[PDB]
Formats: sequence, C-alpha cells, structure tokens
Amino acid sequence: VIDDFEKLDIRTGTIVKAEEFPEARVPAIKLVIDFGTEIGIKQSSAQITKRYKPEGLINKQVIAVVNFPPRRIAGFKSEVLVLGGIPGQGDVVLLQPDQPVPNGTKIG
Amino acid sequence: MAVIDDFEKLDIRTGTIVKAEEFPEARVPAIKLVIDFGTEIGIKQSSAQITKRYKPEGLINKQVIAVVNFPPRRIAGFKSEVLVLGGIPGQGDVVLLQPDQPVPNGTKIG
Repeated sequence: VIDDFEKLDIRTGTIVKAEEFPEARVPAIKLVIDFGTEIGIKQSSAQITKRYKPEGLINKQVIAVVNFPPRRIAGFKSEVLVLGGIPGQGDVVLLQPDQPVPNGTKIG
Repeated sequence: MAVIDDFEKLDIRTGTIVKAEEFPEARVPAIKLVIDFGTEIGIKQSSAQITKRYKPEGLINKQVIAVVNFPPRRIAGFKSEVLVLGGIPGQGDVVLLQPDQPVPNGTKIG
C-alpha cells in the first residue's frame, strides 16, 4: 500500500480567497489557495458550507491532493482536492498542520 | 486516472494519542505512540519521527491523522502499525496534521 500512498502528491496550501457558490446545485465554497511558488495558485470547490463561512477561511492553511485530475463544477475548474474528516453526511472538518509550515510542504 | 484509485485504496483516520514515549534507539530518533482509533479499528501503535518539535507529555490527548491500512513496519524492536501523517518542512522536521476541530476517534478522511 506504500506505492499507492507515494503516487499521491499531498501538499499544504493557504486559502487566499473564498466565495459561496450559489450557481452550484450542491452547496459549496469556491477556494483560491496559495500552494507556494512552484505548485502555484490553485482553485477548489469544497463542500464545506456546514461548519465554515468565506470570511473565516481566508489565511487558513489546508491539506490537499494536488495531482488529482481537475473537474469543472458549473463553469468552475476545481483543481485540487482539499482534505477533511467526515463525521457525518455533508459534514467536513478540514485538516490542517498543527502549526504554520511553508506553502507547498509535502505530507508524508 | 490511477491517482484517484490510489487514494481510494487508503484508509485514512483520526485517532487520539493516549500514550507517548521517547524512542532514541530508532535509527532516526522517534517517539512511540499508542493511538485510540475508536471502537472498530481499536488501539494502534505508531513510531513517528517527531522529536524536533514535540515532547511525549504534550502529545497525550492530541488528535492525529494516520493511514491505518499501511502494512506494519518494524523499527528497533517496535511494531509501527499505522502511518501518522505530518508536513515535512525540512530535514528531520515534522509538523503533525490534525483536524481543525475535535472529531470522534475513527473519523474517516476524504
């Protein structure tokens, strides 16, 4: 199962913009995330409306799989899969590092 | 695509550190962890290379994130049954992942 894990590119990023996605059928927040200079500035549509509001996400470090294939949600290109614990259906508790790390830090 | 299927093979969960001990005997210094992953998975052991930033007394009751279906690895006489995840910002350095809010032990990551 090591090689399954090593194929993934799991990285830290900081949210720099967040917006409710009212055009979407399933409630979501559009995220712009700084993954540092090399991975770059990336987008994500995240179903995190239960616990979070846009203003409270700005400047938050998050953990994402950055080598997933992208997917367009009602016009919006979602490039990165932001990870969370799922305590219940439609519930997400975002993962974070327990203290600040540089954007684009590799998870292992 | 293959990357999706590889991720879907992983069983990533939250658990609480209930025991912690310094592990200087390991090839790279480590801390031995005993983690409660809830009723189904139960109690699991892990060795983590986290001596730079953490001390055992400060790890007790901490929620961590681990791949629980990682096969066991054996380090200096000690059976590490799960892979505890952290950011690796530098040589020898680890920053532990955590949920940003408390969740039940065994909560699945996705």
